[PDB]
Amino acid sequence: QLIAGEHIPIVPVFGEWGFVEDKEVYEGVVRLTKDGQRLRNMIMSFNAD
Amino acid sequence: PLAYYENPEVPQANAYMLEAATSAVKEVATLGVD
Amino acid sequence: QLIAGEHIPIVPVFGEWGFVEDKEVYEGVVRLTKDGQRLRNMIMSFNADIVARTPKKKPFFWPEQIAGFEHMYDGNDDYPYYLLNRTDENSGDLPTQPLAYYENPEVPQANAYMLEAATSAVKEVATLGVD
Amino acid sequence: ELLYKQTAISRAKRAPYPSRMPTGSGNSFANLNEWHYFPGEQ
Amino acid sequence: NRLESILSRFDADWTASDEARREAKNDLFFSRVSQWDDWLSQYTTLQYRGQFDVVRPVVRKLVSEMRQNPIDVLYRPKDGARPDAADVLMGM
Repeated sequence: QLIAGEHIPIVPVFGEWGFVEDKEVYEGVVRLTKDGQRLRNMIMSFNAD
Repeated sequence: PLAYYENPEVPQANAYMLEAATSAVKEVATLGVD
Repeated sequence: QLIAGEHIPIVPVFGEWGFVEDKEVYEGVVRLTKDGQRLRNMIMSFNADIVARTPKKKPFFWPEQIAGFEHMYDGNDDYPYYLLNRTDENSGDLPTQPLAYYENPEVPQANAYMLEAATSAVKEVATLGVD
Repeated sequence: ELLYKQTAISRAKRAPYPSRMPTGSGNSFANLNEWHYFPGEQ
Repeated sequence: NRLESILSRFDADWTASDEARREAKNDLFFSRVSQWDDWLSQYTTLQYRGQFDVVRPVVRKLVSEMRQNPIDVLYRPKDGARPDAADVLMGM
């Protein structure tokens, strides 16, 4: 079907950017704050026990 | 005389690692200055 | 094929610069911050392992110091005191009131000192000048 | 003592990881296989 | 003949700059993907391996700082030329 436009309508936004070797990688805010958060949760659970 | 049971105590490793993990989360969850 | 230009189109940018003996060397910001970062990760992993797999603190009992009364020490909190039997059939009165406890998990001084030194080293060299 | 020493050495084994123990982002394979937490003592 | 010469030049250029390329690739992989460069000799056993990054905020701050100061090319007329000499080229 013939779309009226001239470009693909979808407009993307990206976290930071990145191509490491040949594959794209994007990040946000939560990627690096997961291990510490999980450790904090585990320690709090153990202390409650 | 007689002896009593020891109180429940949170060990040093648990507290130290909780503080370290909290600091690590505070330190990396930034996008720049200010 | 004849490119219409007069120079090679590719335009390079470089980190700082360098020719040491006969080979070019370039560096950014992450080259000097890898050793301390890896040491920090290793120390944190070791401390997490120490927290996870270390046995907790619980008392040391003989199997016959608590011959009965075994539903008292589970933690139900329904009795006003803890009981221990005294007499023995062959030996006279050896079982006693006191007892020994297991020691709490602790983070060694070397681990903490090394973690602090590695963090300081990473935060000290990851700079590009003043301000 | 010599009869029991070999069995004592052979039976001194360490327990597996607890169930609620995360696997860090360094494994990079079990983390990508949705295998975030250790199984447990089972 | 031509292909052999081209490949000889390319081989010399590739070999002359191996260490720098390897270290730059290692830096890129360390900064972007992960910080545990133990792909070789792994999978022998499974153990906790945390990632508590402290260097990423520095890179973020630096890239934000250099993103705030754009830089472009400004063509100016030569001293002996007319005042308006680089203004069609600047428009282009």
